[PDB]
Amino acid sequence: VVLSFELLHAPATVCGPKKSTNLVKNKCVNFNFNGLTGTGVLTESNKKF
Amino acid sequence: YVGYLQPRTFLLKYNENGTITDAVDCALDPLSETKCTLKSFTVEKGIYQ
Amino acid sequence: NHNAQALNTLVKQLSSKFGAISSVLNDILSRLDPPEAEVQIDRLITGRL
Amino acid sequence: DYSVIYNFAPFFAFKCYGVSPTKLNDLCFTNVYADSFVIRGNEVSQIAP
Ligand SMILES: *[C@@H]1O[C@H](CO)[C@@H](O)[C@H](O)[C@H]1NC(C)=O
Repeated sequence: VVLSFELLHAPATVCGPKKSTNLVKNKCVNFNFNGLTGTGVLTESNKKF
Repeated sequence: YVGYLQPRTFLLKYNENGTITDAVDCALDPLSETKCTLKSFTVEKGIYQ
Repeated sequence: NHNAQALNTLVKQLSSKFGAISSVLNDILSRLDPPEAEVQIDRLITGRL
Repeated sequence: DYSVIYNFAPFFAFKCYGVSPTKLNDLCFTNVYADSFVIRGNEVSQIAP
């Protein structure tokens, strides 16, 4: 049974055990947002997505 | 109207609010290829390789 | 202008794989075992040096 | 959840070429693709990059 994946930015799909944590703002924190891993401060954004 | 797509390189200009306002097709004409090379929509006077 | 261009190149090289699986170290470390992670990190380190 | 996968019978050949046999559960994948077939014992070595 050959499993084929494509781990590019991990947009959305098999996401594995998913323990979550309440969002934090204005703090230098480690974030794992839907497979996107980084560290930084998180602010409310006026960018129109 | 029906047209057929092709593998092309495009230079897309995103405006302040996040939407595409203009594009340049690199293979259309020499000026467009110069625009793609300089990554600008305005080309100054001169000779560009 | 020259200075700007130089710095820009130095940033664009951070998005180059240099033969590694990905250009993001966190992706490599969160997706491969340390033995193969060493090879990928070595390629990235050589390129960036 | 890969608990059932690991709880199935011991595997003659379990090679992961790109991800870590053990870290497949902290990563989020994009499309996932499963291919199932039956081949002879010596033809398993042919199913490899
Ligand atoms: C972008 O959106 C802003 C927000 O209202 C608007 O004022 C502006 O005109 C838009 N850009 C263009 C090129 O129209």
